Amino acid sequence: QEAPEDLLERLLGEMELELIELRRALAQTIATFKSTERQRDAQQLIAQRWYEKAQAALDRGNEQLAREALGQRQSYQSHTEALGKSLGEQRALVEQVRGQLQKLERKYLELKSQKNLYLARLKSAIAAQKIEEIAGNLDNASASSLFERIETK
Amino acid sequence: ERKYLELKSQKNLYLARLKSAIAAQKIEEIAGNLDNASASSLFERIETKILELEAERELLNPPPSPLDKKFEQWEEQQAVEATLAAMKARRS
Amino acid sequence: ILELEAERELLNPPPSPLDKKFEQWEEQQAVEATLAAMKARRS
Amino acid sequence: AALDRGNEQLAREALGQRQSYQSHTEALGKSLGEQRALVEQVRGQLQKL
Amino acid sequence: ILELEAERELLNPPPSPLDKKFEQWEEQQAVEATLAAMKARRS
Ligand SMILES: Nc1ncnc2c1ncn2[C@@H]1O[C@H](COP(=O)(O)OP(=O)(O)O)[C@@H](O)[C@H]1O
Ligand SMILES: Nc1ncnc2c1ncn2[C@@H]1O[C@H](COP(=O)(O)OP(=O)(O)O)[C@@H](O)[C@H]1O
Repeated sequence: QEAPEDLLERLLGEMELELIELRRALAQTIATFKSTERQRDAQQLIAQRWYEKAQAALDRGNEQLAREALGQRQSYQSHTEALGKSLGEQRALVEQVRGQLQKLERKYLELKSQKNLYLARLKSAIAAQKIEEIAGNLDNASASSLFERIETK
Repeated sequence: ERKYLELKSQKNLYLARLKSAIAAQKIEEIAGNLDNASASSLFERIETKILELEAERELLNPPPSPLDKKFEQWEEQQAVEATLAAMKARRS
Repeated sequence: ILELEAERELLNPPPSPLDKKFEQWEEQQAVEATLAAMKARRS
Repeated sequence: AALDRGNEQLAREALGQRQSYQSHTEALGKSLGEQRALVEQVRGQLQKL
Repeated sequence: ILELEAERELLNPPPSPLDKKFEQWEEQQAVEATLAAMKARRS
């Protein structure tokens, strides 16, 4: 149990620090995301080189040898598909994440737009009671007010 | 070994999503509402406190009576017309 | 992950199907109303 | 100028693009309306006080 | 290297496909408008 107003600043103090930490990691997933993106492209090219051998595999006029290379690439081909699909799901998966962050930050600012506004009104009334309470009256007639206290004396 | 790498490809991916929602609950839970109307949210807590003193000050000093303001403004209106009588008096 | 996913949703009710339906339709009416501006300004 | 090309299709995207801002414009435009008279009440207190 | 690459991008949203598309088209219209100046000044 603390002052409701004072904890607000501390609350918003940790508010942004936690928010930024998220922003740091979001790029982290994207970086590795492209890392595999390149990785897939590397393997298919290797198949293309294997395919390039296949294209010239018959330059000798022999169809037999081409068979081994065509069977050789297939191991990669399945690996190509295996990894190719893997990034497909992640593609829209992160995109959903971005909507959260952009949507979320816009919310924060609207809060701060009022953060100080309430405080001023708080001080506006804090004095207001303080002023007139101290200035309750000058002719109280009961000696409770400071002025009448002197008057009776 | 080929198996191991596929694991790491997702190792960090789950962590980011974990942090993605960890804040998400943290943010909106802290930002549950601004007009809660129940004093549970931090904003409304302040709102009620503002009004708490508002009437507190009013009790310490009775405000003008409707008749008092009504005669006061009417007295001004009579003053307005009386000044308006001066308007006619000085102009004509 | 899913544990908190719905946890957050409960703390804040999501848009009603009618709300989004009118919201997008209102945009569509705005689209057509802006489309009326399209015709209004072009012709 | 979206129709300067004579194409009405492209103008549609831009007209749909702004609407996001348009609601944001109204969202913030109203926000300051209440505060406008809200502070004014405050000033009367201070000068009166 | 890639870690910061996207880090910078998030801190500043890049151009929208429509923005670049209108931007280049606006240039193309400027190109044609300048091309209109080409015809205007040459003929
Ligand atoms: N218009 C007025 N003319 C003369 N006295 C007034 C007037 N209004 C209030 N008072 C006096 O102010 C007093 C109230 O002052 P306060 O100290 O707040 O309460 P208390 O009188 O119980 O000490 C009343 O007792 C009353 O006699
Ligand atoms: N659209 C709305 N307009 C006004 N008040 C709302 C709206 N949505 C929610 N609220 C208020 O927010 C409160 C819920 O805030 P919360 O603190 O999470 O629960 P509780 O009200 O039990 O404290 C509700 O009591 C309700 O009055």
